Amino acid sequence: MVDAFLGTWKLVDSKNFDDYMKSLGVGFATRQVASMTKPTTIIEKNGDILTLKTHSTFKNTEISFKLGVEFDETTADDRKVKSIVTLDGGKLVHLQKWDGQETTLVRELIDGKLILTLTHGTAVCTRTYEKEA
Ligand SMILES: CC(C)Cc1ccc([C@@H](C)C(=O)O)cc1
Repeated sequence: MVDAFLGTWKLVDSKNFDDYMKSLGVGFATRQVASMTKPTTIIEKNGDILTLKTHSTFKNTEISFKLGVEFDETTADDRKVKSIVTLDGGKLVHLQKWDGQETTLVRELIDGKLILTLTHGTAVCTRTYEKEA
């Protein structure tokens, strides 16, 4: 159930993140900073409002949203996007759209770990998170 996403998650593995960021036009200097920290993601809920916080040395971000209701978002890399978060079976799907393109940030729980798959065209990144106690 949706509740299994709630809590505090720490990055423990990454594949293809530099490649995903390059695919979004993030410059090398910014990619180096973004890749050299293990971020923390906090997923919270109050009524039908979900909040996702990312804490890192690169940027702190916070978004709030209702499932299935489009919202304006300014991403960590300063893209102004049109976003929506949905639940597709066990997948919490964050879609970002801008300028005729899109990216998805998909979260799934596998063996108690939070797997974040970031897709932008042929660039696919896997970020693996573990729950903090
Ligand atoms: C283009 C990038 C900078 C957008 C971005 C993707 C993933 C994260 C968090 C979840 C992360 O896993 O580091 C933060 C920002």
